[PDB]
Amino acid sequence: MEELGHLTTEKQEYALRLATVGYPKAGVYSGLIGGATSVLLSAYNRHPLFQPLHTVMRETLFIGSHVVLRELRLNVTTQGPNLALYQLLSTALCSALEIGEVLRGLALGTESGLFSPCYLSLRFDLTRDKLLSMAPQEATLDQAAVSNAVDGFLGRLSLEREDRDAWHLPAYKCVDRLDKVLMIIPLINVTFIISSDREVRGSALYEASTTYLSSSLFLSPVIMNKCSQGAVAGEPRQIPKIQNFTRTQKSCIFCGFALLSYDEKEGLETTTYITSQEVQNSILSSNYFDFDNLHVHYLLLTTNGTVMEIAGLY
Amino acid sequence: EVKLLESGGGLVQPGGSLKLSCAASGFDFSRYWMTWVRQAPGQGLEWIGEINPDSSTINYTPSLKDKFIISRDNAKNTLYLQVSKLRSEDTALYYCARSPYYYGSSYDVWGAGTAVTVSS
Amino acid sequence: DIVMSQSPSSLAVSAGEKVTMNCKSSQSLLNSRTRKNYLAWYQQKPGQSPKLLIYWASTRESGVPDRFTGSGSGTDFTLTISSVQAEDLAFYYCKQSYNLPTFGGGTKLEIK
Repeated sequence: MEELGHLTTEKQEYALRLATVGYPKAGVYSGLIGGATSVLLSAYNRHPLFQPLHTVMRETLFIGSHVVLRELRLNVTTQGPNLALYQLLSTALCSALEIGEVLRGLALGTESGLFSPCYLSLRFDLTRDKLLSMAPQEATLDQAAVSNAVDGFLGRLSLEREDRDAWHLPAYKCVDRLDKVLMIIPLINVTFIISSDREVRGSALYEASTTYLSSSLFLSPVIMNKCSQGAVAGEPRQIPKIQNFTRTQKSCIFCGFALLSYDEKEGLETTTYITSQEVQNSILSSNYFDFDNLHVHYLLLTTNGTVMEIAGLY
Repeated sequence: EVKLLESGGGLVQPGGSLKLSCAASGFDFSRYWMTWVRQAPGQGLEWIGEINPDSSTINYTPSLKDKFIISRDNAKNTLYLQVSKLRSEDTALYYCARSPYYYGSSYDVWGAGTAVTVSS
Repeated sequence: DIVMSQSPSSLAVSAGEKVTMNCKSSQSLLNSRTRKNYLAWYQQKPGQSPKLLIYWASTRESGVPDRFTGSGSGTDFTLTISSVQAEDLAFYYCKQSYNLPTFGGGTKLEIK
């Protein structure tokens, strides 16, 4: 069951159609989320990074998204880690080019609008003013449809309707201002609440070296999923920049961490999760790290409970 | 409307300083990256620098150390540019251009222009 | 140190013919993780402040007419005016927002 993602893709959907047709009401076997996550985690280790989800994986992930979505509508669930692992990998699969394929799919009416991993992601920073610019350049969409594609995408990505986006995390009880949260990153034993306000009861604070869109962003870790009695008072700790770094890393450093990459004028643009060796080598060796930009910054969210900024390579 | 408007041009002696100003209305002068762009007499446009909303980061064109000092004041709804050590080639106009967020770091609204001249 | 080029300098039109102008960069202006192609095309009428026509090399700003269909990606970029008229005699500058911004040379449209 846990090693479900190591089967053939023909027998991956057939073992996930048998789960939904054989366990229709939630709660009787909540261990099916171990199978729905391991299909996602085995489709993320072999996906070309930041590319739109193609039509073969989008059918496989839509089958095993209903078994997760039957369990977010409840209140108490056994699967806490496996449920939050589906959210972080869906955040890593919802990049700036991924939403560019969904807003095409809702405009033309094709099968790209039935399912996308952005509907279950923990990206709270998506607003109307950003999604009007994330439309694809090649599909020349008229302005009457791209206003209806953003309105339809923002309706499925609602924050309060049918409790589908949040409130099941243990770290969601910490934050007081729920309107100013940008993104939540649930790593193992640490859950980073990336917000735009200091009123987040956590373990420490990290104010970024530059500004975000309007006000500067704060990264508050919640170590071992436990709030504090109050918000952290005093100065916010600085993000230590890393100037010297090696690109050809033979061992498995970085695997477990996160490598969120935001932009000052355009907002946050790409969150990635470093699950194993094949994802780490596909970050360092490709053209992802581009330091000739002016407003793009790369943050490394360690699972130790600290943040680092990548600012140089040999 | 928006109507960015500068003031503080004229004829300046060479080898000094000047504090040009900007003035905005009709929109929120805070939460906006404002820039400065100068022309030349009948030549192509040149970029000078920019400043974020809370005055935390300031970029510049490749130049000397303190040739340009950009500093905004959100209470007066003004934006100041201070050109120091005026050479004989700084005669220009000076545009106060606002750069919005989800644009391609381009300049939406441009001001009028203030003729700076440096000579005898 | 991104330096922009433009050709030709003095492009003369007649009232109605389709014309183009190239803005060939020196370095690639392509954001690798969102595919945005940082660029902006500006028009300066003689005796006015510039105007913003295109940004991100294809997305035309609102209020600009439908005759300014500019595109191109990676290093070379073009701007294609569909049917020019006497209300378009102006310079045309291309900017880049990848590095510290650098305007282009400038092409002007002289009616014959």
